[PDB]
Amino acid sequence: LWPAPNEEQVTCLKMYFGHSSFKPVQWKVIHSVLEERRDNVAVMATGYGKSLCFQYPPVYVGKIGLVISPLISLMEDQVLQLKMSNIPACFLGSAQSENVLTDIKLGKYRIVYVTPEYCSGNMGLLQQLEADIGITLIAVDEAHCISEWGHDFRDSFRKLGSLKTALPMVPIVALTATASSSIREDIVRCLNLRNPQITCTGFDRPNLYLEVRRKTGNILQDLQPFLVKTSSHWEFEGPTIIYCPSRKMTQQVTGELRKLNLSCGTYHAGMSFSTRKDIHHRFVRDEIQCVIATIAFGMGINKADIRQVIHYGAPKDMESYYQEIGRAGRDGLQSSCHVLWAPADINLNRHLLTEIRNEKFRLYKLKMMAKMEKYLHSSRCRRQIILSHFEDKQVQKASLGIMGTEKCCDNCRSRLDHGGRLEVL
Ligand SMILES: Nc1ncnc2c1ncn2[C@@H]1O[C@H](COP(=O)(O)OP(=O)(O)O)[C@@H](O)[C@H]1O
Ligand SMILES: [Cl-]
Repeated sequence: LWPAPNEEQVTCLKMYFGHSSFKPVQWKVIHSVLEERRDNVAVMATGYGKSLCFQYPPVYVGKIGLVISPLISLMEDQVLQLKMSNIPACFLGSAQSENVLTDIKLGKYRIVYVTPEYCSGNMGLLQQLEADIGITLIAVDEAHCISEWGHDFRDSFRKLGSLKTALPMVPIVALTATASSSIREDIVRCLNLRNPQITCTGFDRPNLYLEVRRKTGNILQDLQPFLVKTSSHWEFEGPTIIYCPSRKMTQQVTGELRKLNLSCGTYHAGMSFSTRKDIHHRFVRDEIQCVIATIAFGMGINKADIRQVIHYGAPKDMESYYQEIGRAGRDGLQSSCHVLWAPADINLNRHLLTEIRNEKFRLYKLKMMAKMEKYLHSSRCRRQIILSHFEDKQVQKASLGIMGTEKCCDNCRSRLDHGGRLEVL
């Protein structure tokens, strides 16, 4: 099996990350990378704690961890989070001053974030860091982008195959969002991984109740059920994210909420570092109750006690949907995730697909639209449908205790209300 962490390892976790213990799969990955120096492909679900797997090992041994990712604003967010935890880190690119390069060469930075493009164009730097400081691990986030069948293919990822040539002694952790075998096979081949440890957290978030409801024709009438009149004003029942498919719909939703004097903020791709910091401050401290968002990552919506998620409009696809609802209930307490949709929603509109150029991509949008619509229309357990997608296999109901109970999803709750059976075994 896997040996337990030692005292020094647990002390370092507490000192720098604020956690009393590792989660099981975090430990499997960290032990494998840190103590067995083994390549890893790790599938980690929402809010499990994926970042610890590449941030912890270089902090523990005092060397460099290289993190490769296309998501620049997210890397900036992570650098700030690390700095606030007394861990030095930086985002290294072309614009960087000469002096930051010398600081990295002297080992100032425990975690170095780079884009795929920067990484591919500076292998000599990495070899110098490897020889002078030592690289504990290379983390490739979004590693599915190196696959054509990963549907987010990035040509910038193709040249990551040189990593194992240039740095044969350095273990690579590849992080991906589903347990798909065809994606895993492409990651292993394109990253030249050697006998990697494969791990999967599984995907369930049992404290997230799932519900789907049709739009009624007016924004306030749609959102009213989620509101409570505390004497003198309206409020959401608790902290809420409303996901919208476009900035235009975001502005529509925001205008209606301001008719009720509800405190809210918006959250979009492209917001400055200072803007994302300010939203993070206001949301965490509950100075705004609701964030209306067109993106599902970044510090702005990083809050432990989000009680309600509302998709205002059909979600884009199962993967975006899962990541979006996963921002809810990070504290483990009960939360709800509601989709409000109509057949006319833009994410269900096949007539918008006629003008996209790539046939293989358009067939994917078609299949994903079809899958999302089938989910939204279903009378069956919502949680089973989602879990089956991410496991890449039919998940059977009652492989999990939440499934089939009143808190599982609207369709399970309805079947129980209509004299259904409660699966004592
Ligand atoms: N070992 C741990 N014990 C408790 N909480 C943890 C642990 N590791 C990570 N977390 C928490 O998990 C949450 C999600 O971490 P994050 O890096 O956002 O995960 P992801 O990016 O996988 O959603 C954060 O609240 C983080 O503090
Ligand atoms: Cl829509």
